[PDB]
Amino acid sequence: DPRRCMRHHYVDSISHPLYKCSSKMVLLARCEGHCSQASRSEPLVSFSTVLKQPFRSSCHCCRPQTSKLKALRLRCSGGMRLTATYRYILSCHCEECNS
Amino acid sequence: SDPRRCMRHHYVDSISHPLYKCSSKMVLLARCEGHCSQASRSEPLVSFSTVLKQPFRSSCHCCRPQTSKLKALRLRCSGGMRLTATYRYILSCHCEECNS
Amino acid sequence: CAAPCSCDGDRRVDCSGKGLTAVPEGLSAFTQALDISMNNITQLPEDAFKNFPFLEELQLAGNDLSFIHPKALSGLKELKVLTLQNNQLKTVPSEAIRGLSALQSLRLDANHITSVPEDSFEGLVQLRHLWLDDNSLTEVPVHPLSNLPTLQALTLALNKISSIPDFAFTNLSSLVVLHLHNNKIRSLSQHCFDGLDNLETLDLNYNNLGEFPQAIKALPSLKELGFHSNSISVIPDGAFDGNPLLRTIHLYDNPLSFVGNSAFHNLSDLHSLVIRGASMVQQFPNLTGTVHLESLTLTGTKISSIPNNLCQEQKMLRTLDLSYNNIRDLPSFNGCHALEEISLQRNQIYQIKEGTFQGLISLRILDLSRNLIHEIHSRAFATLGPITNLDVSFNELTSFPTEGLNGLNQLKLVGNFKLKEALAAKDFVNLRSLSVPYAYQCCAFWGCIIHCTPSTGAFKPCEYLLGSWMIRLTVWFIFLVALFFNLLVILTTFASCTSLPSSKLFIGLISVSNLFMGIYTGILTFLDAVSWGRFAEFGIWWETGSGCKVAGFLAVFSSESAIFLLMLATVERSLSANHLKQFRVAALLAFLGATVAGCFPLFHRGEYSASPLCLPFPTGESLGFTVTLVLLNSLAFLLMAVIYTKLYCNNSQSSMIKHVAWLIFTNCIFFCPVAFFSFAPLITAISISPEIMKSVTLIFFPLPACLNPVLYVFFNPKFKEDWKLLKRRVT
Repeated sequence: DPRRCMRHHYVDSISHPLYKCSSKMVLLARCEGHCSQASRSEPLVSFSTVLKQPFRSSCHCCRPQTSKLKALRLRCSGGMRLTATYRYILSCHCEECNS
Repeated sequence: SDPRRCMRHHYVDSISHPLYKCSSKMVLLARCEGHCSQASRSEPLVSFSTVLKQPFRSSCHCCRPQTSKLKALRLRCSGGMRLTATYRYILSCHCEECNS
Repeated sequence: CAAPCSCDGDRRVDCSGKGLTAVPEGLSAFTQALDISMNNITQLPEDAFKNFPFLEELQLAGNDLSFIHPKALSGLKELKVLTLQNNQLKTVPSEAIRGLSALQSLRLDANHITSVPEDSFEGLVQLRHLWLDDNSLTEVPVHPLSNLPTLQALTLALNKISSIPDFAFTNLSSLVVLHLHNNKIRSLSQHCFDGLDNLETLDLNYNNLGEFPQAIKALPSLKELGFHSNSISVIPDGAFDGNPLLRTIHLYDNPLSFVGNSAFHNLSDLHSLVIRGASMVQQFPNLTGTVHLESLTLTGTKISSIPNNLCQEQKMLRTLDLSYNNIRDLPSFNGCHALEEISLQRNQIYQIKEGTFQGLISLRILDLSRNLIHEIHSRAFATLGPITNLDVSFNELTSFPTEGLNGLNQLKLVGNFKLKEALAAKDFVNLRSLSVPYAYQCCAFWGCIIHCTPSTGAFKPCEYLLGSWMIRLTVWFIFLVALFFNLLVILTTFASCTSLPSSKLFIGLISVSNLFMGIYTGILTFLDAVSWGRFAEFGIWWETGSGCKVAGFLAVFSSESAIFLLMLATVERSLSANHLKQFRVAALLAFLGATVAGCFPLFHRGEYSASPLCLPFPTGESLGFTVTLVLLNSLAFLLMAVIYTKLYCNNSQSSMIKHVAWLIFTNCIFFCPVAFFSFAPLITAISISPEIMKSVTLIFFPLPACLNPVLYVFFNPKFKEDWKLLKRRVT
């Protein structure tokens, strides 16, 4: 089944915008897909005069599990390079949005 | 008309006060369940600094209520008592982002 | 949109809350939900919903609807929810809902329906929820109900059904919920619940069942059962046999008398069990299999023993109530790790052993009141650390250990009479509420936020008995004067061998009575001097021993004898203004009566136990002997005044008369102040403080005992000189 929660790859040129720089392409990772579990929202009942949270909602989302902090010095055409950063998703799975 | 779409369903539940001696009542409730065509994703935020804060651009859609109304149920208990139970009745539902 | 509606929503038109008397026109034809509840529509004409072919939900509650045309609901093939409650339908419309094969939920409650036609519910092949409560149905529509195999919920509450016949629900294989409460059901046939294999909830409350139903052995999926507020008295041995998935059972408000021993066993899903009023139960119920209980309650029975394997078999218990039984031996509670509340009041427990309460980490509340416990060891209290409430009251305690109870927040030890020792105040630092067997026990805790129950005041001092440094000085002066002056007068009077006149005679006896009053004041002063600033450990022994009884006798005997002796003196002068023999016999009778009046309060109960001074009328919040005594004293003083008035109007004789006068006067005023303080609740006496009252009672009650002799020794001289003369002449 191709519609399951998987990890895809893309590119993207890198150049420091706040200050002139050169460009560099690195491989990123992202998640995309549909999970088997459905989403539901049921109302709550309470005997108190003051109201409360009206509904109880559950929902699963395809979200990253494991990441690595990396860095990439570039060329800003300056007195020094200023560096960047991100997380390199290595595995992705479904999880509750409100967990 | 896919059976797995984000739609609304009805069910019956029985309401009784936990402490006071009150007669049980059977009520009808609306529940929304299904699936959305749009998928979820999370992309790494490219930050340019020495500190990283939640570098994942998440976008996940969920089937949640859209319009609802508040109705109260008068529960009759032993002797003289008028305990009131309140709940929101779901009128319509759609797919909206969990974060936004 | 149209003038009287909202029409705003996702094809959802709501017009509820208006005075529309008919279905509005001009709405969109794609409306999927119409809400026209709470209006003045009383009749639906033929083809009244031909402009809404795609409608799915229709609400008509709150109207005065009383007639539905057979062809009114035509073309609504997508209708799923139909509500018709709070209307005036006299019968179920059978020919109007025939063409509703897509219907799923139908409400017909709060109507005046009393008959169900046999052709009803023929055509509804997808019905799931049905409401038939708040009506006047006298029987179950068996034949109409055998047409809905897909029904899931059914309610028949608030009706007048008397009995359920055989095979009433023999065709509903999908029903999950059934309500039959608030009816007049009093008999159930054996084969009445056959075919309900998927049923999970059964409600039979507020009925008139006389015997336990044996027809419940046919629902293997039953989980919740309720039959409270019935007339069931006997639960047969082995009742819940075909219901292994039960989780909630309600059986309160029933006159239960006997419960079978092997009746609640082998129920692994039950979580609570509360039984009250089972008078004819004398054995602990068998619970081999029911090991998931979180609250056990067995009170009002005749159970005398507890099985030793109660905690070992089950580890889920949080509360335990076993009051009002005949339990006398407590088994070891080691094993109930999750237990928090224990109630064992109103039993016959006589001892507490070392291992009784060992191994209770979570114990918080303990109740052992009215158990007649008299022996408690120095153990079974250290293992229970987080304990706040400890109720041990109305027992026969003699010594209360104070180890391991430093974490208490509320203690109750009121009712015990053999506990006269003082509790250490350093072991109850965290304590906040206290009640003690004796009033003086609050002195150690409260000073030398606790708010102890006795609430000691002026009459129960903690530091100074007498009070300030003035009354103490006033009572010390009265004791030093009256004793020596009275002794000197007796010695001077009973010296000569010559014949003694009666007028001269009564003086000696007034003196001997007073001498007794000076002895009482001296006893009080010695007691005050012995215990100075430490009226805490000398209070219980004094007020609950033999010293108080002796002191109280002297005060009453001395005070009452003088008044009676003074009455004879006035009559003696009146008669004089032969009879000498009768006066001695009269004096002897007066002394005998004074002795009886003094000893009467020594035998009854609650008296001589109101103040540390042991006086009879320290207010006595005993209203007998006190009130009785104060009224008798007032009547005797009025008679002497009248007699002397009589004599008022009526050399040496003049001197004697004048002497008997001063005493009828010197005495009158003081009886006056004490008696006024006494009548306090009738006039409220402008809310006299209890300290000024105690000070006035101490100063004035023995005050005449010292002024009476000085009016005869040096002040107002009549014959004292002769006495000295004759005595000195004697010496």
